[PDB]
Amino acid sequence: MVRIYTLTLAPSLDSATITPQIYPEGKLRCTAPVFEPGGGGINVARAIAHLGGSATAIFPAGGATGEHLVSLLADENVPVATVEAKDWTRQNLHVHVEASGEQYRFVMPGAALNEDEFRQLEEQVLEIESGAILVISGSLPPGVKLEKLTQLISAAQKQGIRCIVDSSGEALSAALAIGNIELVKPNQKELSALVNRELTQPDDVRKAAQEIVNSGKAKRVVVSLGPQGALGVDSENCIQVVPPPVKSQSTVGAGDSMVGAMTLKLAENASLEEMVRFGVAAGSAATLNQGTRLCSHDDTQKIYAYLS
Amino acid sequence: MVRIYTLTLAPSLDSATITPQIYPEGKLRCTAPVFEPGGGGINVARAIAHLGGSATAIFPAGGATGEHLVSLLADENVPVATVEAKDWTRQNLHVHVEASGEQYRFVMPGAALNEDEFRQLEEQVLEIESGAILVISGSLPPGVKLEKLTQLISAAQKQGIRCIVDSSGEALSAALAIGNIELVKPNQKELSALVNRELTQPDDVRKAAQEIVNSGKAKRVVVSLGPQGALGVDSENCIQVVPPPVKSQSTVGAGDSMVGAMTLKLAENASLEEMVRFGVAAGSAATLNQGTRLCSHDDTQKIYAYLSR
Amino acid sequence: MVRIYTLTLAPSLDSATITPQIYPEGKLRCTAPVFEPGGGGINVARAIAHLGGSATAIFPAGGATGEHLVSLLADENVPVATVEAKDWTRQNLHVHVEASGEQYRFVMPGAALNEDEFRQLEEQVLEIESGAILVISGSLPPGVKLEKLTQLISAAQKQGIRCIVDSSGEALSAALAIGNIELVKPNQKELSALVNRELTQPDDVRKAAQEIVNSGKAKRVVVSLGPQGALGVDSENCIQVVPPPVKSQSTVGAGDSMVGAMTLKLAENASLEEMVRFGVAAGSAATLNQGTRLCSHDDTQKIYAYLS
Amino acid sequence: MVRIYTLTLAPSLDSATITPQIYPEGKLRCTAPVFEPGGGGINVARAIAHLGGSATAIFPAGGATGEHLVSLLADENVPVATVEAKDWTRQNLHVHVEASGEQYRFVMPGAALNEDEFRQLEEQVLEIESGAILVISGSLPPGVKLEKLTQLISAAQKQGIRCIVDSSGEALSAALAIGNIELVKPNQKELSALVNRELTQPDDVRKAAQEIVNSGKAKRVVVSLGPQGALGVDSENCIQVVPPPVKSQSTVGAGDSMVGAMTLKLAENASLEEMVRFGVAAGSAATLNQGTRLCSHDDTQKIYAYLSR
Ligand SMILES: Nc1ncnc2c1ncn2[C@@H]1O[C@H](COP(=O)(O)OP(=O)(O)OP(=O)(O)O)[C@@H](O)[C@H]1O
Ligand SMILES: Nc1ncnc2c1ncn2[C@@H]1O[C@H](COP(=O)(O)OP(=O)(O)OP(=O)(O)O)[C@@H](O)[C@H]1O
Ligand SMILES: Nc1ncnc2c1ncn2[C@@H]1O[C@H](COP(=O)(O)OP(=O)(O)OP(=O)(O)O)[C@@H](O)[C@H]1O
Ligand SMILES: Nc1ncnc2c1ncn2[C@@H]1O[C@H](COP(=O)(O)OP(=O)(O)OP(=O)(O)O)[C@@H](O)[C@H]1O
Ligand SMILES: Nc1ncnc2c1ncn2[C@@H]1O[C@H](COP(=O)(O)OP(=O)(O)OP(=O)(O)O)[C@@H](O)[C@H]1O
Ligand SMILES: Nc1ncnc2c1ncn2[C@@H]1O[C@H](COP(=O)(O)OP(=O)(O)OP(=O)(O)O)[C@@H](O)[C@H]1O
Ligand SMILES: Nc1ncnc2c1ncn2[C@@H]1O[C@H](COP(=O)(O)OP(=O)(O)OP(=O)(O)O)[C@@H](O)[C@H]1O
Ligand SMILES: Nc1ncnc2c1ncn2[C@@H]1O[C@H](COP(=O)(O)OP(=O)(O)OP(=O)(O)O)[C@@H](O)[C@H]1O
Ligand SMILES: [Cs+]
Ligand SMILES: [Cs+]
Ligand SMILES: [Cs+]
Ligand SMILES: [Cs+]
Ligand SMILES: [Mg+2]
Ligand SMILES: [Mg+2]
Ligand SMILES: [Mg+2]
Ligand SMILES: [Mg+2]
Ligand SMILES: [Mg+2]
Ligand SMILES: [Mg+2]
Ligand SMILES: [Mg+2]
Ligand SMILES: [Mg+2]
Repeated sequence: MVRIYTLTLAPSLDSATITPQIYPEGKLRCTAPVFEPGGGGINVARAIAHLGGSATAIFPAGGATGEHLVSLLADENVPVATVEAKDWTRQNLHVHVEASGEQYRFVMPGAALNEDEFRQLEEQVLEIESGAILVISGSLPPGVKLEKLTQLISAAQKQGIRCIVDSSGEALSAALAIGNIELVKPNQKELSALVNRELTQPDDVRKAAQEIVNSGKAKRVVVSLGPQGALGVDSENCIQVVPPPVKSQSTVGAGDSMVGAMTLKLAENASLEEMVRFGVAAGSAATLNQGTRLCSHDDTQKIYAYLS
Repeated sequence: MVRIYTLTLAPSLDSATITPQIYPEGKLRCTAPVFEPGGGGINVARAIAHLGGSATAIFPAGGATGEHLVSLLADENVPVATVEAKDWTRQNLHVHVEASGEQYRFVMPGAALNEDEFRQLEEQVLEIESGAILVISGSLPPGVKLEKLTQLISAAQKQGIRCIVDSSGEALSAALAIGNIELVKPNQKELSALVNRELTQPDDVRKAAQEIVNSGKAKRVVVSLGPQGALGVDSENCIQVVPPPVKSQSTVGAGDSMVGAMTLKLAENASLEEMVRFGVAAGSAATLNQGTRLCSHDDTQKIYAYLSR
Repeated sequence: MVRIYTLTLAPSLDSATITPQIYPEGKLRCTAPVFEPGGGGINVARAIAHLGGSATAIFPAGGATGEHLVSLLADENVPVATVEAKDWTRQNLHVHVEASGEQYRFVMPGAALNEDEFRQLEEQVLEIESGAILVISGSLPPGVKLEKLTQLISAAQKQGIRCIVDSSGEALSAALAIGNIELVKPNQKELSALVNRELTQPDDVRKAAQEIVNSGKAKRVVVSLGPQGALGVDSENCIQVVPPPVKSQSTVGAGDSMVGAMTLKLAENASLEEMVRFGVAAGSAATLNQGTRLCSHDDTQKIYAYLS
Repeated sequence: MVRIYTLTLAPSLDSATITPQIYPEGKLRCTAPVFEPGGGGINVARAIAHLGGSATAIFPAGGATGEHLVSLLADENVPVATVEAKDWTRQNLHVHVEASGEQYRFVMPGAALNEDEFRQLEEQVLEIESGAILVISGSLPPGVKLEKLTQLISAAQKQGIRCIVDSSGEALSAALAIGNIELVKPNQKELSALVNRELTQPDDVRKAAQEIVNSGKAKRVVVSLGPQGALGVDSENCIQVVPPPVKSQSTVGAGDSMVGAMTLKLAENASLEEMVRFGVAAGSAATLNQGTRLCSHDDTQKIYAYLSR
């Protein structure tokens, strides 16, 4: 099986804390936080480890927070390839409210990258051998021009690196600008922004996904639909996969779990149907767990057997 | 096509109001409320009218609020058959918050019913002709023992009335104890309570629905699954229908819209597939509208054509 | 001691209910409500009963909800004088959320009054003997022109009825338009709207209250200041009374409790200082109780002894 | 006038961000944060600068966040004396919600301190000259036994350093076990915990404060009462000062502003009355500003002149 790498230009060291109630104005006293790795490509690599594969996370790390992020990944046996950055690795906050069981997630931008740190990141990307898979996932941090992202993807593709993209906004449009992306996973809002129109008719999501494939921007578009599962589109096929009717506990990590699973199937040269089913299995398996926990192998396997 | 009736033991006159912000402790200044008909069977009858059918809503009404409830339905050209009750028709509250666009729904019990009044409602039901359809939908109000609900449904079936049930808790178990219910529509929570186990495995919902059909409790069970659509089960068939991937504006009225649609299909002697498809079409069409608005005919048709393509 | 009456043109039959959590979109299942009398003058009369006095509540009542409102007051031994109205007595909602201990209060307008029902209400007001006290408190319902309120107050004053006013907005301005009001109790926001300017300097509240007295609109202005107590102003005196440093549990009914207490002191021809102190004692005593419960005699007495 | 120092065992580099709405489950997109100095003693020193005085903030700083904390204070011309700590300076989060204008404050513990680092902080404190003032303010970080806080304050007093304490829980009890504290500023909750009883009667707060003075634990106790101002107690005097009736915009920084003000008055050997008046003036001036902004000189002066009229 081909090697798998992920790229996260905006990683984070996330804090998970607990407080008894939520209300404005006053000080909410929060428990000592539990630190967890954060960022699109980093979580894709973690999900892949859970599913029994291996993926190397490429990312910039800065300061004590960056060192702790790398430390956490080592304890999870997730291989990494890091670039030391000047700006310190930023922190997002996950707050669990005990009285209500609700969770609040505050997502701020990643640390800045200068031109030289991005150059070093691109250097690590181009050390990846031909045929191997690269998952570019997450937001675009300050300090990086959009064209630099497109140029990185072009350079990767020129030497046979197979690129998978999961992002949003201008970053997503830019990653698809040159085209020939192997797989892209917009959710519904992300798809709507990408094709720049509202998707209000029953057939709109399918047609918008097909329009992306037909343009040559992506060979495979998997539109993820939250509890409705996903719609996968090829030049030859359109497949909708709906999760089993089991209550979601928490949706955190659903997208990254789905992406890790589909990446593994892509690495196996699986059918589109098998890929999307395994993606829905993993994304929905992720929901079965409280808080930030990612998909487990056993839950994904069980849901996949049901979908099959 | 047969006549359709609905029964709502706990109707309400609902107030819908607007306020700029929501926070505790202080007085939230709310706009003069707009009043709307409330209650399971009442809303099923309203959805049926939106879909071009006709259904008579049977319910207790009391006091000035009850009079207004009745007046509102006449304005909507929904036929009613009412029993005057001693306890005044109760009110639920729907609050739209301007700053967030969020809606809050405070659902309180229906007015009390005494034994005489329930017997009067029973009398109305038994005036329904054989072969007609009766949809019993909504909560059980104070004053009514569960054994009386069982007796009403049993009495109604004795003379060829085809009963459809949508309820929850002990009222749903009581309504199904008789058996031979034409159709029951539990959502996932209601199904879990009905079979008294958590449904945590992928096939649990289907197996639970089949268990109800196989035991003889219901001829058809449609488990509605929110954005996932519905799973319909017969002695012969099992199907899941998922709605198209369109954004839900508001979920209020989804269940009652779905039940109204399935009831119309049942009246037409439709297949299980056609019935569940029309049900999901109507339920999901309801979601396309803001606030409490029920499914519209055109939106339901558009989704159904898609599901039928 | 002189007789005391209250007038409530917009009464309500309030529902108090409990639900385990609060969140939007879904159905919040609420317990069978406990019904309680509502409306400014009605609650002033209830507070007066708690403090050991007697006040007759004048108000319109309509439908089964109106009958239950009258029924509740009878069980509280609060004497009433009612006018049967066509429009049914409206309902406000008090929601207690079990998980957080928070309470949410949704206040909607009162029922409409037609010209003839208002005429009957005015008739009951003018049956009040000279020297007796009338507390006009609460919002103005639909169907009643502002001038009708001012004309009612004028007619009352012409036959020696001593008027106390607690209201807001255009209704408050109108009640003060003719002047010679015995006592008015705006809170800070209400004062600001009345004098039509923002009160941002340390001395502004005092000066605004004094400006009302000096204009002849009111003989006594007591500006209530929430946890800061109240500032009472006369032609000869300015007195600030601050409550004791005890935690407030719920603020519901604080204003009406204060008004009932000050009304009783006014009926006793008490000093301004004694009046304001007893008002703060009752308002703050009200806060000591959870939910909607009004001031108790024993708590008010205890706080009054402290203030003295 | 004597030199003023502050000690913050649990400093922070706080992030202030903005988001349009607050709701659970979904990702809330927050703006790139503005960083601000955090911590009790640190904020006391900042308020002192706003009021025209000078105070040296002593604290542990670690990692890049600690470097930024130090850099921010230098930009504000607040003198510091720091100990480099192994554990990186922690971050609290202040979230402004645009739709409601509300602010949410998530307060997490400070970075850990080992025994060596605390001894280094102790060394800094004992370099303070006799007769100077030290304000110990804020929470106790992980890694520090309560007996070490008691020892530091005892050691500091042994050589004429005048200690002012603002803290909570066991750290406050520990800080007062020594006795002869120049000034303590509990709020109502902190006072209740300190004397270990609910303060439910009108005179309970005054009696509790007097009990602390009379036992010798503190020379002055100022119980701060939020919008009700403060009650100040001496062996000789007892006074309550209530702020003017002006609307509070935001309460963040009220306590630290009040402590900074009272500290400056203590340095000037002011009367209890003048000290508490200036304290309430500064605390209430702080409330006049949005978000985290501390008291300003002019607003504090205006309120103080009013209180002094
Ligand atoms: N359970 C609650 N629900 C809603 N608001 C609350 C709640 N608890 C506190 N608040 C709000 O927070 C403000 C202050 O709360 P609190 O008593 O915790 O003081 P604080 O300043 O946050 O903390 P501290 O005791 O450390 O000084 C109150 O004025 C109130 O507005
Ligand atoms: N409420 C849910 N119930 C069941 N499965 C879910 C639910 N939400 C997400 N999933 C599963 O997770 C997959 C991906 O989630 P989703 O479509 O929300 O993508 P996403 O918005 O990119 O995720 P994320 O917010 O984590 O980045 C879905 O296709 C589905 O399989
Ligand atoms: N916009 C708001 N956001 C959060 N809390 C608020 C807001 N407005 C008011 N509150 C809370 O409600 C309490 C009272 O608010 P408000 O000024 O509206 O007084 P009120 O008693 O509700 O109304 P009224 O002016 O009729 O007396 C405040 O002390 C505050 O805690
Ligand atoms: N979020 C949604 N998106 C799309 N369709 C929906 C959504 N929620 C409900 N529906 C549609 O409405 C039908 C019924 O809704 P649901 O399964 O939630 O039943 P319910 O809980 O009984 O409704 P209710 O709460 O109104 O009584 C669904 O099967 C589906 O067709
Ligand atoms: N504890 C909660 N916190 C936040 N939101 C919730 C919570 N519980 C339910 N909701 C919201 O309410 C919606 C539906 O909740 P629920 O399962 O109670 O169904 P319902 O339509 O309100 O009632 P029913 O079971 O009678 O059909 C959910 O989609 C969710 O958005
Ligand atoms: N948080 C509080 N703590 C202590 N006492 C209070 C508090 N709030 C109100 N009071 C007491 O109640 C009196 C009146 O309350 P307030 O100034 O809020 O008037 P109000 O806004 O007209 O009341 P309401 O909202 O009930 O109509 C105050 O003067 C004070 O004595
Ligand atoms: N404006 C809102 N009000 C209340 N709840 C919301 C709101 N927006 C989103 N939610 C809740 O958060 C969940 C996800 O919202 P959203 O569309 O932002 O997806 P997301 O996972 O947070 O972000 P993303 O697009 O990056 O995947 C929704 O299912 C809904 O329950
Ligand atoms: N809502 C308010 N209105 C007016 N002044 C206030 C208000 N809150 C606080 N203050 C002023 O600030 C001083 C200190 O505030 P407080 O009594 O709340 O102390 P604290 O709880 O220790 O503050 P903090 O939460 O910041 O640590 C008060 O004595 C008072 O002067
Ligand atoms: Cs999860
Ligand atoms: Cs709707
Ligand atoms: Cs109360
Ligand atoms: Cs502030
Ligand atoms: Mg995603
Ligand atoms: Mg998402
Ligand atoms: Mg339902
Ligand atoms: Mg539902
Ligand atoms: Mg008031
Ligand atoms: Mg008020
Ligand atoms: Mg404090
Ligand atoms: Mg405080």
